[PDB]
Amino acid sequence: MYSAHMPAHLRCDACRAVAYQMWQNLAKAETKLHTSNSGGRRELSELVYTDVLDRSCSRNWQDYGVREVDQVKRLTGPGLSEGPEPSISVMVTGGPWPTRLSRTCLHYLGEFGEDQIYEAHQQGRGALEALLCGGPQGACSEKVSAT
Repeated sequence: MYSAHMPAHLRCDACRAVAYQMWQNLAKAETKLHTSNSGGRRELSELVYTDVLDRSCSRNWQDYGVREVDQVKRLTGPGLSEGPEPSISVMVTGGPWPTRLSRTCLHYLGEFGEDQIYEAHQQGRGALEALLCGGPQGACSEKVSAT
């Protein structure tokens, strides 16, 4: 409970949480600023998408928490369920989790860059998640790379 790092089994969940909140914050800014709809997209200027992304990591992360599911700890919250869940779940929020999620969020900005993240956002929520979390070495990779 003392580490500021995200536990290893939770890195995929954390990555999906970050991708979801980056997408939400950019979409809300496109709406708030009445961004023009040209060519099927609403495109923020570079200063604005950079500011929105950089500040998204400073959000209140009290909507994410840790629960036990089939005897293993998992992180959940907005965006991490494909639909509503049939059964109640009890999760613990706060404590170390906001510091851990904000750290993960800020490090993804530096790893991929705001320009590249915004371009993936324009292709959709799924493309943003694929950029940050997918492919042979992402936190959500489904490939057992040969070693």
